[PDB]
Amino acid sequence: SQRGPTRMCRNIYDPLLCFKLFFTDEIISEIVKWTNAEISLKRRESMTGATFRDTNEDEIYAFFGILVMTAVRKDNHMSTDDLFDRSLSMVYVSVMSRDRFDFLIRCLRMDDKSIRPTLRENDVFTPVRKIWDLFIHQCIQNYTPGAHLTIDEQLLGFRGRCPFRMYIPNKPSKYGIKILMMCDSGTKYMINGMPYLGRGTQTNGVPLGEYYVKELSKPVRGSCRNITCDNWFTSIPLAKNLLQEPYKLTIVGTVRSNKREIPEVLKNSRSRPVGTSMFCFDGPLTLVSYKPKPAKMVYLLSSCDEDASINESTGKPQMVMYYNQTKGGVDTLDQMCSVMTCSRKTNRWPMALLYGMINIACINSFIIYSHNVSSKGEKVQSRKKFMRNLYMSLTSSFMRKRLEAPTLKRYLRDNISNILPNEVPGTSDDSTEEPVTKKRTYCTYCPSKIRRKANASCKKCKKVICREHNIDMCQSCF
Amino acid sequence: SQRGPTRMCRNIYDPLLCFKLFFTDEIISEIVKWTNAEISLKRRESMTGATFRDTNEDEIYAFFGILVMTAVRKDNHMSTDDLFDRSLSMVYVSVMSRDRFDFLIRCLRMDDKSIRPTLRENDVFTPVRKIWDLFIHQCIQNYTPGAHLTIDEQLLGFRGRCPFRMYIPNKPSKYGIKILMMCDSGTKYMINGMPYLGRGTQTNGVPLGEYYVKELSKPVRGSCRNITCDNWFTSIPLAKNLLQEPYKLTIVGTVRSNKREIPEVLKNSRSRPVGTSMFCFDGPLTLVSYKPKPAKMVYLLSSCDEDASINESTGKPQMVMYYNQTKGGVDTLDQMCSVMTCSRKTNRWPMALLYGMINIACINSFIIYSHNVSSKGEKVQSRKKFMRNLYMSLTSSFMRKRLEAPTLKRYLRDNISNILPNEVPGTSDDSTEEPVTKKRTYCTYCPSKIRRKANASCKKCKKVICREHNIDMCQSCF
DNA sequence: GGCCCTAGAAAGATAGTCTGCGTAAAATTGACGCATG
DNA sequence: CATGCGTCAATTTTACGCAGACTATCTTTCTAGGGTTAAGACTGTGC
DNA sequence: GCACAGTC
DNA sequence: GGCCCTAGAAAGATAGTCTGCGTAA
DNA sequence: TTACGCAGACTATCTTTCTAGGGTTAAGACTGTGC
DNA sequence: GCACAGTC
Ligand SMILES: [Ca+2]
Ligand SMILES: [Ca+2]
Ligand SMILES: [Ca+2]
Ligand SMILES: [Ca+2]
Ligand SMILES: [Zn+2]
Ligand SMILES: [Zn+2]
Ligand SMILES: [Zn+2]
Ligand SMILES: [Zn+2]
Repeated sequence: SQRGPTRMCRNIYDPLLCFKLFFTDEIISEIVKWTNAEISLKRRESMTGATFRDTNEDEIYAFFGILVMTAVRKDNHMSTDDLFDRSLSMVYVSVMSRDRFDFLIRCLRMDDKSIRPTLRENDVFTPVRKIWDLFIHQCIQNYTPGAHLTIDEQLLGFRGRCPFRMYIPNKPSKYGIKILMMCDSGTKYMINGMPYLGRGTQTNGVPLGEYYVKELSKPVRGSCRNITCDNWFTSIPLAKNLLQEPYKLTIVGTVRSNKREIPEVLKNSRSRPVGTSMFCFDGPLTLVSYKPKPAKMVYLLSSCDEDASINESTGKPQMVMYYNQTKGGVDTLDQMCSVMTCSRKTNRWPMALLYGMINIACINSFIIYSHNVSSKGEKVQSRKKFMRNLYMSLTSSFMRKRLEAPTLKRYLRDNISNILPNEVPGTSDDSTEEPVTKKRTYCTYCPSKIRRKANASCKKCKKVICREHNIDMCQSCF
Repeated sequence: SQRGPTRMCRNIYDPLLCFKLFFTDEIISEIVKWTNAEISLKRRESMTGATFRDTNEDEIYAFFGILVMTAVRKDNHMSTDDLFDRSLSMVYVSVMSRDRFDFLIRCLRMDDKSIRPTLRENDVFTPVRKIWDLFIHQCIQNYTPGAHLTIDEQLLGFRGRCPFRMYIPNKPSKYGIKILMMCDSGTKYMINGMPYLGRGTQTNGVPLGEYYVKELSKPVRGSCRNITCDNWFTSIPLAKNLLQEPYKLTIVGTVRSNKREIPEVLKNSRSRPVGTSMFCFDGPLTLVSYKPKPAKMVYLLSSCDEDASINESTGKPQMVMYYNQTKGGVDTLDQMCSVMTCSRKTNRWPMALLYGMINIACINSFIIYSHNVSSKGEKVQSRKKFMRNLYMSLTSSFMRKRLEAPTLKRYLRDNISNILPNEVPGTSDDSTEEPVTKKRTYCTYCPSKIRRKANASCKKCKKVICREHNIDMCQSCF
């Protein structure tokens, strides 16, 4: 059935359309509506001004563009009051002011507060639920997974208050929001996923290991693909349940040594030499264990990947070798995210989810992009370049309108005019001059607060001056 | 004797000098001459050019300036081939090119290769050692310690080859060079420290826990201070043997539950109600244990002469309260370092040590600086501004000389000219005479038929002129 | 609502700076005729 | 042609009122992040 | 029949 | 060198561009 | 009063190693209790 | 008188 982006999004060769595939217009439109609803409350009558207006689609895309660049650079835990510090960079200030950015980041909302009282008792995830579901839906519809899938967990660090955040001791960040997800091995496309949501998890009888494998697998349950799992999800009853009609999937993964189903023959005695392995069968399933170290034993379960052999080049059972090759399907995605991620400090947990969705979209967008382009036969650029182009495609239309203000400073105006593509169908000069070519109004060496107009410029440095200081040439020129 | 900078570094209000106190000429001179020795071995006749040149002190300081800014901007990754990408920023570009930076950093050496081969069987740390000892020496000499000191260890991440590389679980970074360290409490000034250097460390009878506390505390050995330390070091024989003619220091810290030092009355945790505590006296010193949780007990040792009882505001024994306040003296230093660290990927372990020394010099310089400024009675700026000022003080002389080349591009010339604080005219205080009095009264460039009043005096020749002929400057002046 | 601890960033507000435009007083400054040589 | 005096309404240069948009910097609240006596949630076995 | 200690 | 895996930066080298001074048309 | 060589510094981009970083069967090195 | 398994 092949692997790759589906027919619907196949002939796309640029980073913005590949991004819109995951976000869509419905998500951006919902963000704009609810954000405005919130902004309208946080506007006491002292706040009338440019920085405290409302939002639209162009601004939200530009905002995302800033988050995309934030991920490219490592400035994601850097103060916003430094990011927008001119002289270090004109990259962020050219899109919007630091105050507009701060106001908006505090006001983005993904839901309708008026209906919370009928949702919150049943769904602790309410404030991000509509967006999450639309997002995951897009992910599934844009791509056809290959032969092997990997299921594992991802933690979005977040130490603020959150009803379902949980501690995990062995992670880089230990106290955030747990998300379970499925990715295809070898490509790292995120296919599916869902929040853990604490102690809700209303499974019925089914333990969580099995429950989540069966739910995450839903899109692909009608055909045969493999599943690589952790020991949190791998078990004997799951290996057998997945082979019943409603699922055609099979499973490979390690198991815990304390499970009841493992025979004593595969347990670690001290008479068993180091480096040996043994196989036994539980019917259709093959259970294998081996001891790489004098006091350590590892167990693996493999269902449809049947038969048994040892790879003489390493001495390892072939089943573990297979496992080692597919087990990285989900953590590789996380590794790509930690290298290029935009996740900022915040005291509102639904933002943790929004930042996570932006990072996932950037990876999935890249995968589709890369695939479509290499299929066409053109060279594919790295993620770093994809992201730089994504930045411009998301912010250019906003910067273009920002320029309409007759009073948009000068240095902002000059930088925007030389950042934009200038993809104008037929633009040309009339007399070698730029289409704006305006002189500054005020005197270079005078305080701006006095608004003293400059009627002349310095021949030797082309600066605007007032007669009180100079007329033909400036005092700084000589 | 109080706490604070010593007599020699008592009145420094300039950040650059505060930095130089921990490097001095001996470290810079050794680095630059050994680096030149290395550069000459990396040349090929085909490489003759401006990039592959010998270093000098100004470049080395500028180079450290880049590393200081690197820490401010968190550019500890970020390929240098991106950091020096004009249009994102000119902050590094204006100091040196990316290829000069890559060549220079690659060639830095802190030692003499012709001597090393006869030193290496005795000291595995040879390639760093000379600089290291100079560095620590200055760290000890400046800044008198306070009444509370803390001893713990820090790990310099490094996964490359290193003979004494250590793996430590439960860390931010699993592998690296372990540094034993002593820091002042309250003010996190790094006083002393030393590499672990492998299992070959030779001690005589004394365990390492005990050994390191005695060596780290040497410079304060004859004064009474209260050392707070981890359970890797805390023990009865350490506590008993630090209150003798030599060594007059006390120890406070947690202990392991398996030491046969702890009586069975404390080593219980079964009949004891949760939240209660018990303690006893062994002699000069005391041991307390308490049971914060129904399945967990903690033991603490104090060799201070005290019975501090229980703090009623929490119910915790006062020894615990004390411990919690001073235990953070070393890890807080590591936290400050990781928030603004200058470190880069490298395959040469001595660089890991150099990067470590840069971060410590930056924090210790800040502490001396902060102290002197608040003592004077002036406001102290945060570390972020301190680092920005340090950057300019280290890179300015270099940039000033870089401008000497007639061919130093145009954008480099302009970005450098507008960042240098002293790029000013030799401006006078006043001007004795310009209009003079009434020399002509008519324009000397005007016909007798016009009799135009001369409304101006030539700026550079004081001639009687009409603005039409001589705008401000005369035609004979320019 | 959520283990001890810290440094420093977001949360949230207030006072100030950099750009454009328009009009009216102020600011000249460029001819205007009366002499000398 | 080179100078000289005292006159004016053209010219130009301020002064500042009509704002709009963006920015530096302050205090207070509270996450990000090191650290271990310290944090969840799960499965499967002893009393 | 409970609540008890071992791993993500 | 010294667990499994990957993605992407640093090693390390090559070919090319932006800048002024001396040549005159 | 505008073009061309010549030499000096800086710049983009390529391919081959091999560390930063994510895991979990996996990584040290010290201290005190098993035969 | 030797070899093993618990915490940074
Ligand atoms: Ca702000
Ligand atoms: Ca896992
Ligand atoms: Ca390079
Ligand atoms: Ca410690
Ligand atoms: Zn002026
Ligand atoms: Zn000028
Ligand atoms: Zn004239
Ligand atoms: Zn003149």
